[PDB]
Amino acid sequence: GASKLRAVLEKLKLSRDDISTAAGMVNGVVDHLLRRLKCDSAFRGVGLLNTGSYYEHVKISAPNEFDVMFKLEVPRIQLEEYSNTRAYYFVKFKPKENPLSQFLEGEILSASKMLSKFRKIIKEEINDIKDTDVIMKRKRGGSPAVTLLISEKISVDITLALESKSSWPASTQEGLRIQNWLSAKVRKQLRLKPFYLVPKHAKQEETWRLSFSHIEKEILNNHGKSKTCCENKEEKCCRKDCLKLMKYLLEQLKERFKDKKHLDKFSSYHVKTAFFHVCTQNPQDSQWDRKDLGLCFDNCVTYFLQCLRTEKLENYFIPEFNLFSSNLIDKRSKEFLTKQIEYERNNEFPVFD
DNA sequence: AAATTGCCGAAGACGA
DNA sequence: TCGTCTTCGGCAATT
Ligand SMILES: [Zn+2]
Repeated sequence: GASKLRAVLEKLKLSRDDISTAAGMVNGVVDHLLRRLKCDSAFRGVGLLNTGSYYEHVKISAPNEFDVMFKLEVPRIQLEEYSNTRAYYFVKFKPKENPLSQFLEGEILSASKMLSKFRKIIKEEINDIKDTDVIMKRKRGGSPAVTLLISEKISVDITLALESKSSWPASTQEGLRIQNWLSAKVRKQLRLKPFYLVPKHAKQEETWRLSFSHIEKEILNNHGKSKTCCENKEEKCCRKDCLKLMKYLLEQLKERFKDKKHLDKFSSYHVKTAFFHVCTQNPQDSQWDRKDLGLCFDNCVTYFLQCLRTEKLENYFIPEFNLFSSNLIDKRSKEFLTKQIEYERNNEFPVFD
């Protein structure tokens, strides 16, 4: 119900004072790390790309989780697709002229060699600061590479990335289906921007996975079919509101069933990816009228349920990369989430209060 | 030679 | 329903 849902969105609004505090802590530590990394021959060309919910303005409840990408401008990359996985590649170069040659294993760029020096440099620099601790972010395949905890309150996931300015790989050719929503001219402009490669095992070599975090952020902050969508109060859509509610639904279910582990692998990236597909299905701003919040939220819920039931959630940029494949998420986990979402919807989402 | 810096203003919280 | 205030993405000017 649009009124229950509005009340939920109000309780989810971030406090401006907390934003100021958290951003001050995060920026101070991040600036410290970039300064250090720029002094190193290997990470000379590093730069900051802020990613994810906080910088997309769909962070809910508290600004206590930040995603950060340290991207390296590298000479022209030559990619070799790993197996036929569409998203995972070996990185080669087209060595005297490049500072990453210390990480070559033959012609192949070693993600783990690069990750190891990156983590070592950050871990040493984090001891040089106070109220900040490193954790080597589990496996994660390598991305994020490290997780910082600042004064036991704010988490910073740091991802190492390579920036390529070459044309996007062929597996993206049919992705980013925004032509009838954001326009063909905007799709052409986005695909002229760089793409990123982050260190990531495929189910286990020296592979990198394609990343488009910067495009996802650009779409979210310029998200209407109308150029003026959300710029003035009389043209406010409920797109970001629906994404926030989807994220809260998943977060609340993962907390509710934290002792059962079925929901551990579902992520905000899944919810955001599904949301972009609903945007492609509903391209007009009038299909996201603020008066229709309950209806629009239900489109998001329904599409997400169809993804779970069919075990199919395409990466928005790489359509043959299935985020919900059996290899990645057990059927029983998808089944359990379906059951709980259907229950919640049938009972006016008790998990929201 | 090329990485750093300061400024702009849109986005979004918030109080009258 | 407004003005106000703070943060962040981009880049010319700076160094
Ligand atoms: Zn809008």
